[PDB]
Amino acid sequence: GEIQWVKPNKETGRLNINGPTRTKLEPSVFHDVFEGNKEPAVLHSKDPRLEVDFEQALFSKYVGNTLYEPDEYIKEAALHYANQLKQLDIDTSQMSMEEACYGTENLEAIDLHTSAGYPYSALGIKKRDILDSTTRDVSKMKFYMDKYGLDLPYSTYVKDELRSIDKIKKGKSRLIEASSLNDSVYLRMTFGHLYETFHANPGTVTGSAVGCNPDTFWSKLPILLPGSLFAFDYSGYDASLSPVWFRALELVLREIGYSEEAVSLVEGINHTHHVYRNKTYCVLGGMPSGCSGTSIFNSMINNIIIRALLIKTFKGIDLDELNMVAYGDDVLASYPFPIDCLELARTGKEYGLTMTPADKSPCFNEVNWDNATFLKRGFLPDEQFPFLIHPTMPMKEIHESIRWTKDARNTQDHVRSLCLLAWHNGKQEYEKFVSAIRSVPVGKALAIPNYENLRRNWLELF
RNA sequence: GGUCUCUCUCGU
RNA sequence: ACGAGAGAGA
Ligand SMILES: Nc1ccn([C@@H]2O[C@H](COP(=O)(O)OP(=O)(O)OP(=O)(O)O)[C@@H](O)[C@H]2O)c(=O)n1
Ligand SMILES: [Mg+2]
Ligand SMILES: [Mg+2]
Ligand SMILES: [Zn+2]
Repeated sequence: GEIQWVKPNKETGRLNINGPTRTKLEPSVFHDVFEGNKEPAVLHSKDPRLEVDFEQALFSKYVGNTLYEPDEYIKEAALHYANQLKQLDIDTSQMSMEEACYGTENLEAIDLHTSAGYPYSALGIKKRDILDSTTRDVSKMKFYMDKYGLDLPYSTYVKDELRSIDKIKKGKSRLIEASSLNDSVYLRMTFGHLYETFHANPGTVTGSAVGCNPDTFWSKLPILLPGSLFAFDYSGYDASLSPVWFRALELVLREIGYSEEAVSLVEGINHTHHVYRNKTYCVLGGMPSGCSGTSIFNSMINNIIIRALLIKTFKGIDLDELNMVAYGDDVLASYPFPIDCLELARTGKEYGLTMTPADKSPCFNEVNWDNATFLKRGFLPDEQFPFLIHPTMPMKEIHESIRWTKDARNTQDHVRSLCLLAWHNGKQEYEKFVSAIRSVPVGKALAIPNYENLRRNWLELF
């Protein structure tokens, strides 16, 4: 991805979009009980913690575009992936606006607790003023689609979240592109059935982990992914995507049966307009992260990416022996022979992609179940039943979360959630985490889950 | 102050 | 089942 132009809002006639500049994150009562190295991300340009210009740091992620049209590796890759998807028999028919707005069994309803985007957000119009859970009224929605139409600009806000100190010093906060409700609706109508299929089928046919539940999914993955593991990270995936991957996405969609009107919508996320503050800017390439389908399309593109890299980097690849599961840019994959990722990475560079050793190691090492991670979790066989696999969120990560809150009112819920993540690491580590939580007055006021209950509730899932 | 997923909690 | 809230992940 690459910023094509920037114009003031006077010149484009776009309403300014300003977001908050103060973090809602405050240190929790456990801040000094656990060690951690993250803080609230830089939200404002005059943040004393800065060491670089903010805005230039924020937008440096648009590293530019290499390929615009599919070469022959990418084509072959798209087709292999699309043929794989066909057995799922995705219903390419348009989803009704009522189902799109208000949801189904395999698609959650549009979030009514979340902004409505351009232009409503500047007009004081919330999602709740157009949609109603109980009514399932679609009438005002239709009315607004007509008034403001589609392809409305994304609103750019900075994400309020904890970031490692290095990224705070270097102003590398993340940006989210707040969709217009109109585009969300329309994209859900076009692909809601695809969404439903993906959510209902995490695994190696979708090649996706969206919809997965780590407690139960981590036990399938060594069966789903037989042979030699490989994995890596992308640096700035969404923005690093060149238009070719959107061309590629299109070919997959066509091949599984989408109408050209349906397929045409891809170009409207490949080429987007964004309002950040008082300006309008144009982005060519790059997933507008915040659009409907972000996760699924990233996952799909990722599947295309992996195949294309493999048959370009190596001789005699059999794509049919490829297994992979993607969650956006997060990948875990296997093949009957070990795959050298340093070379995949060299090839990816030519495509504008930046690929780094699993977990930000210094170098590309062997990936095995003992050191693999996916969705930040490790893989740890249960000592009693070794075919049942724990997803292990590292305690260091759990320590970062607990040291802050955005509202201490919900402390109880927060610590409980962490415990649900922590116990997988084992009895000894878990009680250590609990005893440290207990070491402080608020901590002694909290209901903390009993370990063996957690374990036995885990086992009962199977 | 986005798209989504998973899980938990509290209600009726 | 329907409502509200939270955490986590991409
Ligand atoms: N809160 C998030 C996090 C991630 N993503 C999507 O998932 C991809 C991968 O996210 P991640 O690997 O966690 O971050 P990067 O964007 O690769 O890294 P950076 O922090 O450098 O931007 C992104 O490209 C983005 O499209 C997202 O939509 N929302
Ligand atoms: Mg990445
Ligand atoms: Mg990973
Ligand atoms: Zn443009």
